[PDB]
Amino acid sequence: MLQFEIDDEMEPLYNQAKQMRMKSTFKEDHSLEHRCVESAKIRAKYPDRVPVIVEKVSGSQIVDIDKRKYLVPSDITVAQFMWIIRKRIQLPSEKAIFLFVDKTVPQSSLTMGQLYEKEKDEDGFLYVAYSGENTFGLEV
Amino acid sequence: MLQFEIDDEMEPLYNQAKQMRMKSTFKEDHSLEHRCVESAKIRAKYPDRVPVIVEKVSGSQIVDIDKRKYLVPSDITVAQFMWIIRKRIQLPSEKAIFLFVDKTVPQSSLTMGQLYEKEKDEDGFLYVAYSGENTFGLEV
Repeated sequence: MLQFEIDDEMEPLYNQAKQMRMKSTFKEDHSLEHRCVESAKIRAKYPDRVPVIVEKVSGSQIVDIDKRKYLVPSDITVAQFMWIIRKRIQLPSEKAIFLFVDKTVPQSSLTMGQLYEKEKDEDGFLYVAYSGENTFGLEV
Repeated sequence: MLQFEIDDEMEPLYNQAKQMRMKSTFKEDHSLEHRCVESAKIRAKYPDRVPVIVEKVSGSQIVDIDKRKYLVPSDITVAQFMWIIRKRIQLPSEKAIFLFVDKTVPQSSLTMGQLYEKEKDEDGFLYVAYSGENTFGLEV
């Protein structure tokens, strides 16, 4: 328009862009149509597997995971899948880990099949975030 | 204007309003100026106490807490304060509890004084949310 201003909405995008040598998410990489087609294929081909996308909570200080797409046996429990993720990122047992579905911590005795049927995304994947504890950069 | 529509922004407010016999938050109850004055008074009068507001994560199925404002000794650790909250809501040890500061889980060996100096609100209080595990209404 006529006036202008340092757009506070854009400033985080500029700051994030300057730190590029891209950790884009599964949803940012693939259209909704493509994700829907893919999850339908997975469910047709592997009826007892739940397609899960695992991503670190944005900004968490825990190490990132090398693999984000998992075809998980439906009878695996939340606790068991948490152990699998812990093994994948090699987080020592003494350090806590947390899984989040819809920004809450799923009860650990639920199966991934239960959680999938109730909490799957519109695109047919179950999205699971993980983090550790936050030290806020303080002396622990 | 000229046109109209069932405002999706307002519909959750209508639905929430119909469930009234009000669980408003500390910030919703008190102006920013009043909160700033009060926390400054607390810090002047009790130099080794951190003023903490404890509130259940919105929508969590865990029981609500009867008391939200705490003047916590600064050398109390996060783990110890979690135990205090657990006692206050009488949550059995077998059920998990989580504390959140700025939407993350604070490291359990930090003191409330450390967490206060780093993560206090602009209004001078430390805001701590708590929840349990989410069963998503499923059979546990």
